[PDB]
Amino acid sequence: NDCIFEVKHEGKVMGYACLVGDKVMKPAHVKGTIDNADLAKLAFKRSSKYDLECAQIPVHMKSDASKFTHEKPEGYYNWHHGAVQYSGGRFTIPTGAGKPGDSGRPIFDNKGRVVAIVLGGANEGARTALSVVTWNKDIVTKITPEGAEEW
Amino acid sequence: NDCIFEVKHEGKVMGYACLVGDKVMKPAHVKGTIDNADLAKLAFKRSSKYDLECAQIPVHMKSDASKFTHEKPEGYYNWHHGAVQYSGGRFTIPTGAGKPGDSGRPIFDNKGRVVAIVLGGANEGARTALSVVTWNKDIVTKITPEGAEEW
Amino acid sequence: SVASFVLLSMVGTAVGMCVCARRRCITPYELTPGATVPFLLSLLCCVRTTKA
Repeated sequence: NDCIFEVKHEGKVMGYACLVGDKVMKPAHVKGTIDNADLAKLAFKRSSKYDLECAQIPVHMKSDASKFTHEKPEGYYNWHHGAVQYSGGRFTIPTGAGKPGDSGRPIFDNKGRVVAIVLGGANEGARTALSVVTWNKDIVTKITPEGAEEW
Repeated sequence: NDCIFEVKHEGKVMGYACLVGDKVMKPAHVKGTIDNADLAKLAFKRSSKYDLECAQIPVHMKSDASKFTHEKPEGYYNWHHGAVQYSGGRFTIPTGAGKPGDSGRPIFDNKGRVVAIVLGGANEGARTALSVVTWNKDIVTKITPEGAEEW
Repeated sequence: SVASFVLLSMVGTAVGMCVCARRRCITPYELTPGATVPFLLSLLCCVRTTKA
């Protein structure tokens, strides 16, 4: 646990599902079992257009929390499978670093703050762009390269 | 391939045709067909009084596309026949480094991000200035002094 | 009696737009962090008006 949190359901690892402050996300295409099975007894909220189901973190994960940001730099960011070249409003990974089953992985910055959450990819050959949802100072926006797929 | 993306027909090179980000360009001031016929099937939009041509890209090669920055600091930039002296809001070169038929050389700075696409030349002697298309605040413009010898 | 039913349907559509507006009230700020209604729960007063 550098910053490592999970999601897995019925014998297939559904990627990750993390905690941002008071929020536990779930990407709306992920269905099933939480990595922390005390969290499945809480009501989620569906945003199919924004592709999420959100839930309110109780008090007993206050010491388990993690930090995020609202600002956006330009450049390169670390994540668990490697690097992301974010340029021009586009997140790009080396081809094959993602896969279907990498769903709900966060992206943390060069400081550790959660900057976005993955939803899927879109291959451009030598790299592969990334369809995500971020926040942009008081709103979320679904930032999506077209032709996306469920990862 | 530095940034070599070209337009060719029947044996003659009619300059370049690049995919910059969202865009495939074709210089509609010069006739011909595509270089590589995998994109020959795609649509094209012609301009009438500004004489460019557009195509919406398929994603499967978009990693090879270049990046833009639509602002202009002074100095010296890179292009297919070397450096180019950009000063005074104006692009300059010695006489002969561009010939008529060099329509579309993509200009980029000392880290290689695209700022201008060249159309024609002009001179009263030795200092050829390059009539181009330009951008400002991510809007297109077409800049050409009078008496420009057309490529 | 069916005029009574039609007006009951009309206020059913009134609570229908109310509940669709409530879900669309939370679609900006489900738990989208920053955790703030800048003026929306103070003026609009949509639902759960006890957040700062």
